[PDB]
Amino acid sequence: SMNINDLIREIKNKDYTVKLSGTDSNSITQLIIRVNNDGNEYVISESENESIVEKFISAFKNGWNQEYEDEEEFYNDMQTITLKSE
Amino acid sequence: SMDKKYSIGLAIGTNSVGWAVITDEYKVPSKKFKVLGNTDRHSIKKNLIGALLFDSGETAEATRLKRTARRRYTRRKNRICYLQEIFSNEMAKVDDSFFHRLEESFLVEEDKKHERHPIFGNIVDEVAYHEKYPTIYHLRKKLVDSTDKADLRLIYLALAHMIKFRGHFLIEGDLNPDNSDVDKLFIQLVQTYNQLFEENPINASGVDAKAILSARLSKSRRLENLIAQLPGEKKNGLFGNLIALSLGLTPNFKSNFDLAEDAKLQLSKDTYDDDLDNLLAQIGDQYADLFLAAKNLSDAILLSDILRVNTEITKAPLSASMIKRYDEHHQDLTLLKALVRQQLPEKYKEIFFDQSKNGYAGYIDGGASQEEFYKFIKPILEKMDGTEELLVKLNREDLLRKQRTFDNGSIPHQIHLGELHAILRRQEDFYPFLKDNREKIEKILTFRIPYYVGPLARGNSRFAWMTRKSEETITPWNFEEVVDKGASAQSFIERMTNFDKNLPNEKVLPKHSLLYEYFTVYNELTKVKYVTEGMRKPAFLSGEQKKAIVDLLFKTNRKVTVKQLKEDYFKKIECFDSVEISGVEDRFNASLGTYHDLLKIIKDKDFLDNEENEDILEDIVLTLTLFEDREMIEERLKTYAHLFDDKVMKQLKRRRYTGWGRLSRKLINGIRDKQSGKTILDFLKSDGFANRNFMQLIHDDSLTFKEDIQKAQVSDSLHEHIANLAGSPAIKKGILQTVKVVDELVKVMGRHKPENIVIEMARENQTTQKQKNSRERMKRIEEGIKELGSQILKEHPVENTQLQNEKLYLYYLQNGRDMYVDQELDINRLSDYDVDAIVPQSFLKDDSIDNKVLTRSDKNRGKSDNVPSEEVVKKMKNYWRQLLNAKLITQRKFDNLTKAERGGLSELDKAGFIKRQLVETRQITKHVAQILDSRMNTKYDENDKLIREVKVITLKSKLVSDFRKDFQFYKVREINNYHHAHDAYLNAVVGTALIKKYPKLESEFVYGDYKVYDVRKMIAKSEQEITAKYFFYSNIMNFFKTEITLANGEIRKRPLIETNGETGEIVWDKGRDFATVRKVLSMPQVNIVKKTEVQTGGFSKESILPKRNSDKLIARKKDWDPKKYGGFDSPTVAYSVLVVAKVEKGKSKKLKSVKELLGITIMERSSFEKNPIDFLEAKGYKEVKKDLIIKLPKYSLFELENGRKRMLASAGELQKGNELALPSKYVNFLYLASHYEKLKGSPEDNEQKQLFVEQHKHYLDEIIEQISEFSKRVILADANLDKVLSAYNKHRDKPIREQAENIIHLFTLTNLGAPAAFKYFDTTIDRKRYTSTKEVLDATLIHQSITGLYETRIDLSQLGGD
RNA sequence: UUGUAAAAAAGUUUUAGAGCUAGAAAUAGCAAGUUAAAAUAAGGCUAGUCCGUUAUCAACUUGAAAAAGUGUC
Ligand SMILES: [Mg+2]
Repeated sequence: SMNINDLIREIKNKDYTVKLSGTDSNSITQLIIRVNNDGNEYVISESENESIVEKFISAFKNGWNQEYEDEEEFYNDMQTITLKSE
Repeated sequence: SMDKKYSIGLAIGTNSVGWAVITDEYKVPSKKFKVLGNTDRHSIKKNLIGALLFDSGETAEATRLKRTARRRYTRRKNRICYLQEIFSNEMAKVDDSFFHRLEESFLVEEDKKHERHPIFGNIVDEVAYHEKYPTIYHLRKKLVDSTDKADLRLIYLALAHMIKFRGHFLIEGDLNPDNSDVDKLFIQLVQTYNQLFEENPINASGVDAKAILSARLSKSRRLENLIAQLPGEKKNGLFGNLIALSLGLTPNFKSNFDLAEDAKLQLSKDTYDDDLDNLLAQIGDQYADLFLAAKNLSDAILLSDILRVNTEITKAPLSASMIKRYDEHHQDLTLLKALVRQQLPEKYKEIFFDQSKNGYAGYIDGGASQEEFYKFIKPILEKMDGTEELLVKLNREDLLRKQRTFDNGSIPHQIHLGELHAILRRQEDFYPFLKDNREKIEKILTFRIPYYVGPLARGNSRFAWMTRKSEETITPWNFEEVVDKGASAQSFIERMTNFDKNLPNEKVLPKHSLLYEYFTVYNELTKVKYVTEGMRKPAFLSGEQKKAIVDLLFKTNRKVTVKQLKEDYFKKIECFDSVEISGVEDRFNASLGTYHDLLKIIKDKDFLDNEENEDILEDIVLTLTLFEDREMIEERLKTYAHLFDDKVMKQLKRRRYTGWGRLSRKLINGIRDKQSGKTILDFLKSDGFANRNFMQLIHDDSLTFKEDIQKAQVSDSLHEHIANLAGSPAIKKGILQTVKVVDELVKVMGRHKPENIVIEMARENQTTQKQKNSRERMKRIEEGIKELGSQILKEHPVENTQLQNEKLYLYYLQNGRDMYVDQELDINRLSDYDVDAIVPQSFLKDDSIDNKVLTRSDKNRGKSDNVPSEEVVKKMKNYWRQLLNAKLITQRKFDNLTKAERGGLSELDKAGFIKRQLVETRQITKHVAQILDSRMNTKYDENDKLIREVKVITLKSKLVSDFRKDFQFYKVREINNYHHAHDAYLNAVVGTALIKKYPKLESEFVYGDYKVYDVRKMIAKSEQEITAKYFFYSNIMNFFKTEITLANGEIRKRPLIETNGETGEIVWDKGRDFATVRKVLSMPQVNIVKKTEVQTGGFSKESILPKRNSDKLIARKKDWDPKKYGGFDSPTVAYSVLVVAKVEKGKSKKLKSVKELLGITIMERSSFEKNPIDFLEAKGYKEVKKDLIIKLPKYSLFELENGRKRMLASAGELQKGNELALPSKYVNFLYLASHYEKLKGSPEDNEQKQLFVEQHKHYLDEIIEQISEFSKRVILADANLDKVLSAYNKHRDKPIREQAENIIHLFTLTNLGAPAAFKYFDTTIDRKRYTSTKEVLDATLIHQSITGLYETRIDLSQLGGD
């Protein structure tokens, strides 16, 4: 597939500031993507059953979801990332 | 009450700090707190429990790489300026606006102050120049080879191109076969390989590697052709994969090194350098030279392929080769068009015009990479006839290449210097100033600031240390006579030394220190045992034997193996026949590598063994670690010119070393044991019966080492102490917040200090979660089952994902047999069988596989309360041995199984379990404890002994995690953030209860110097002995339980009220005190605070975007209108600012009043902070009310109607501000229901738990009503809640476990923070964003202190008026 | 286990590499492409071949800044 550090690398290559947070044993780990640098932030947190990379792919494989116009580009960029992992 | 004594609990993490105050009865107090501000609220009662949340602290690395990129651009820029300085006066006589035209070449024609054609100034000469010189390499070859006088502008352009793009500095001196040729670099690779595998060398005698590796075949073909010449070597062996790495392929080194997870490597990947670091982490730093030598050869092959070298000799081989590539590109392009035009003419448009496709137009004009272009045309070539040649070129990666391209980093600067120098010699007679500056101009290209000099500062750089010996501008030409090289290097060494943790004020040694490496061999050598014919027990190595081994094996070879040990030494020096070795596996990991490097170079075995010269050699290694500047190495070795020949002197400098170790020379061979006068290394050599290593010798409290280490660690300010920690920058941030919480809580509690501070610290870097360990599980079985010669994996297929079932793992680990009876288990009936603890729960809570076995019935262990019976041990020992030799059980697990042979569990065993339970092994937690302790305990008594008013206590998280599962105080992190606070409370409970029951155990878990009690003396010899002897059943958390069940089903009852017998104090009332704990965990008012911060870092997204007439783009320079030039998008808001002012609403210029929220970008910040009203006035606003300008950083908190809260993510987006306090009863239901299967416990209650979830299926509907009433009130995502409410209906009849698992997903609708997508079964809920901040401007802004106990509430609706 | 020094190759952006034939245009047909300059955080004053993305930050009082205070018998 691809792992969490691959995914972070790919998102950064699309010119998005992205942070992995919560990597304590105490906190739930969360991928946070700064979509626009103005408060829009796309958060994928890890579940016990399903992982961040799994959630990312199932969320962005079919491209944009038409919800917010200021995110159409962001969904296209994330979709191309899904294709990469084959 | 009246009691004022209290204790503090803490849960330090990298994104959170939980804290709690407790009283002697484990209650959390409640106090009224003054509420400041302008509202009607003047006080609230708050519970003293909560948690601070914060963004991760970040490393200085990203900042550093951006800093070094800037210095590189600045200095490249300056090389060009130096050249132009040299050219200016003569260029002026030739073309007086030429340098002007290049300076302004970027401007649109409207803005150019000169004529738009840079080189010549008119269209005719420019068009002709380009036809004559289609690439800069045609100009370079012509200028290198011709003897004509040339135009001074063309001479400039060729020099500038070599000086601006001057190539690499990886090779020192002139190029020659040994630093540049494929054959020589190949030899070095096999020499390096044969150095690490003496037993199985590569013999490459006839092997023409230059021809095989430099040929014009694909990469995989050259790998085959090379390996075909090495009988014994598979293509994917270690050497083959090294050659594959050298050729640009991506070998997988996993199977080479018998790793669990694969280790793919590719030298060109941006990730390569730490992909290699992660490989070397596993296999050993010893292999670093191997991958380095593979890397050097890689460069020599790439450069070989770039220089199509031949005997049409030029002085311009590189330009010549690029011209050839230009022409070949042209021919193949012409043919490609023809073949397409003939066979696929409908694809012509796409391939050559459509630059959004990855064909030729995308390749030249549309950003497509070479790799992408090849992937696009290859199917098309394969469709056409006459494409065989082109496809060969493609699969060789040599089709239609450009000249500026990714290979070029393997071009040494010495090549550009070659052409640069030739050109000057051609023209220096037609232009005397070129002759007079020839060496000045070549210096510009070759000079390089040495590492050890650093930035050439003059007072105003925090990174600089360089030292002048003349106050004048340093240039490439005056450097050696202006820079004080000696003093700068001295300062370099000081700054670059790390000090010994164990004993500060002592520098650490190089990682390749001969002492470090002697130390490391003797520390491995001291745990090695043996047996031979006629011996009672497995004996240790006599120091006289260790000394003889290091002299005949380690000082003669690089790797010593159990074979040459058992054969070359035992059976050839000690007259043995067959010696069992039992401390060392295949070979020795440590080595005297440096000894052999110096033996090979210096060729003087006596010199090296004379432990009189050991300072000379260590200083040599020291110099080759600190330095790479051969000129500075020459100066620092000048003293030993008498000692060594110019042949070995030369070879020394060319040998490099990198790396530091952890220890100082004084630690290893400095401090001496008082009574013995033995240094540490002195002990590793001789020690008699007991053969201790290093970690023992430090830990050993019977010697003087541990005491002096402590006496050593002695350390001013607070941020000093925190910078000085071995820790990630995230944890240091969390530590500093933790200190601030403790201070604030002290204030809250009347400035009275606590009785105890209990600390627990999270483990970092638990990133991967779930798969990594499950391949290890498969790795262990495959090696072990094979080691047994078992047919169990053919009879029963292998799949590493059901290896996470612990019963199935143990089944395979035990070769499919009962661990307690010589019988077989049924793999299909594992549900009938019991997992059993070797050491029972009553002595220790060890639930790892190390302590578990699978038996058809746990009654097969025997009838003891102990380890399994003597009978089992006599019957099964020989089967356990096989499992041990095959690594299917650890040694430790073998000793526990067989313990009944040695009497069972001794007091010594129990004393160790007790240490294992209390003692926190991590160094970082000890330094946190020392900071807190140094802060709280400041006073000294009448005898100058520190008065420890506050006891700071460190708990292993396992104690509280086990407490939670034992007494069903379950935690579900997804519900809300309370669990951080609850953890701190629970630490306070357990730590303070522990310190009451077990005062004599203080030294094990309270910071400071206490009486150290022989714990053995506290252990009762029998249960009847129960007097002042604490433990029979070694599990220290037993006093919380009311009954404990022993390993034979017997039940031991304890009193309801537990007391310390020695001191009379009550420590736990099982009625009262559990209810206290439950009552605390169910309190809905917990102070959860998210720390507010200004945003720092980059101004914006980094893409340099094409021009738009969108005014949203940010210009890259002051006068570059992005409507003409492009620029940047999406700036970053440092903070938002509340602005009340007037604006104009029309042509009348009449003033409407406004109250707005303005984001200040990081870029705008200084401007705004210098003249805020001038800044605001220039943005529109007038009549600004300066006294109401409120800085609103990220996460600023607001409260609206009905306790609904929002946090500020920026000036134009909000985050959720509320926490959903689900009642404690629903929490444990969710945990039990969603773990209904994976339950872990006694069937007697694991069945009782399952009936609890069955009889509370109605909690499902109650929890949903909780979610729904919270959401209608504060989430305000109506459509979303309608969707989840129906989705809960569509599945009301799915199993309880399944509905509970999905109800947990539902809490991301309600979580604090940014709204996030989630699922409920198949239904997907899209996040409802809060894209309007308007409502916040009439709400209550809540300033919070770090605990949230102290607040100022500002009602913003009172602003906007007078 | 942090922190730091030296260098290189790409990439991007704007400009320069006179596009041609036919046509009243719209447009169609073709030719062509591989290179270069310059910027690469806006910039700053201390003007260095220096510095500019880490750390640090509730509110309020006092300080230049470490830091010290304010809510509590
Ligand atoms: Mg600059």
